[PDB]
Amino acid sequence: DTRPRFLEYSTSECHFFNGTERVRFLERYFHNQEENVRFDSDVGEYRAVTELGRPDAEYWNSQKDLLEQRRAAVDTYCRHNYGVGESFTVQRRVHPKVTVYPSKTQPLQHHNLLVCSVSGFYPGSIEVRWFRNGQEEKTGVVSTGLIHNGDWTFQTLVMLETVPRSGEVYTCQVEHPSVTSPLTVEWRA
Amino acid sequence: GVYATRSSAVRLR
Amino acid sequence: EEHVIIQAEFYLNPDQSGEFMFDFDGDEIFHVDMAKKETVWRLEEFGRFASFEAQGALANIAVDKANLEIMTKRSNYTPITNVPPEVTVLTNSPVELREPNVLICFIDKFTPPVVNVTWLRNGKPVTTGVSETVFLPREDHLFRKFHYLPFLPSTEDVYDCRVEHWGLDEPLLKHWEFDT
Ligand SMILES: *[C@@H]1O[C@H](CO)[C@@H](O[C@@H]2O[C@H](CO)[C@@H](O)[C@H](O)[C@H]2NC(C)=O)[C@H](O)[C@H]1NC(C)=O
Ligand SMILES: *[C@@H]1O[C@H](CO)[C@@H](O)[C@H](O)[C@H]1NC(C)=O
Repeated sequence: DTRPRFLEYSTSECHFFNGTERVRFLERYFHNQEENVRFDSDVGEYRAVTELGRPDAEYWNSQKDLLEQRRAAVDTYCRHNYGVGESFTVQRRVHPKVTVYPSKTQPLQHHNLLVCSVSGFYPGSIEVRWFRNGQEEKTGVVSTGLIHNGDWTFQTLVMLETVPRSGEVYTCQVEHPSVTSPLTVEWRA
Repeated sequence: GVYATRSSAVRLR
Repeated sequence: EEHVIIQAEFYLNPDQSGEFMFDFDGDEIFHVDMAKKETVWRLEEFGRFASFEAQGALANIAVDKANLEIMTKRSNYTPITNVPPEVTVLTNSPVELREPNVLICFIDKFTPPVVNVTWLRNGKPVTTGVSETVFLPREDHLFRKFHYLPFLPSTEDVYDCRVEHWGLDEPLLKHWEFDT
């Protein structure tokens, strides 16, 4: 199917700072990936983003009733919807599951990669640090970065490239909003 | 509670 | 900012496909099944805590459809440029033999929001227990999509997520097999 496609897309964003103390509402209209007109509650009128959107900015700005609908949106829409979903979105907390397993940068050589798997957690913000015998190791650390699983959970792999010596104890340390004390997992050579 | 919809408007014809 | 809630909607011709959804910090709260004209909560429990009038979504889609006709004329029937997706296959958690897990196929950074996705087990299409999301918004106005496949890890089975998109010349396969 090589028929041309034509896509009409619109979003309305509610941005929250300090709970609902400060709120910004942004309505956006797009055609084929080009944003052409928007309403920003900082301004309180529509503005053309491209020339193709100018007729609508002018047209919608001439409708005072529509404008006042949008000017109130931070209250009637943003703050309202925030409250509706607060208990299972804003207040959603799922503890990370932490495991450590050894791996290799090179298959023919010995295990030289300690993987700290941190998974199933919510929200997204996470901090993972590696320690060797109680001393933080900042060198040789590589990660997947934050992985979104698309299902209100996240994960990450944080890997330490190191040559384990007998008797060494490695510790993976995880900080996350669900805990007020770091989670730790030890791995021994 | 009930989620509120932002009602889109028709562009200029 | 602390949080962002996004309502995202589109209508696409000539496919006549439309979607309406709410996003919280990158996750889907719900979308509206256009066929059944019903709210579909991303996690089942959400529906016990909140509700939504799907007719509001249907009304917006009709507006989107009208706005599409207007814009297509204004732009002199300029077609959308295909942007092919990036595809990543991963598991829900570290893999252990004979321990139930889930394969995730993450389809990212593409437009238009139309894709064919097939899970392959040893080269064979599999549909048992599979699930998927609708098209999720991005800050750059391209789209995201997830497909899922529960599975029992083994040494004999290999998997691929096969993705077809008009921006791709051939289907894109991303592989997974047991890490040894
Ligand atoms: C997804 O697969 C469908 C089905 O194979 C594709 O739609 C077909 O396109 C051909 C032309 O290439 C038509 O002759 C068929 O009638 C279509 N099938 C229908 C309408 O059921 C579709 O193009 C694929 N989508 C992508 C993005 O590759
Ligand atoms: C569409 O065509 C008309 C007629 O030439 C032209 O004036 C107008 O600028 C075109 N619009 C775009 C978006 O190219």
